[PDB]
Amino acid sequence: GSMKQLEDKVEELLSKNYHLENEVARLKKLVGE
Amino acid sequence: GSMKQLEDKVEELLSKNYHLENEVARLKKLVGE
Repeated sequence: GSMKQLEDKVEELLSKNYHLENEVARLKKLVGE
Repeated sequence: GSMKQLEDKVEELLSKNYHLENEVARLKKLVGE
């Protein structure tokens, strides 16, 4: 298999930026108080 | 073609989380002063 790895890979980075975007939102409060 | 789209897709989200991680670093200064 090969395309299956891509499908699992894109979902992984989808998860990366998803959780990472949550991090930006956490600093938002650290800036806002 | 199909796998070519995946290759361009993963690089896109790679770019997404890359630039997004740069955003977290910008708020770091907004928290640090």
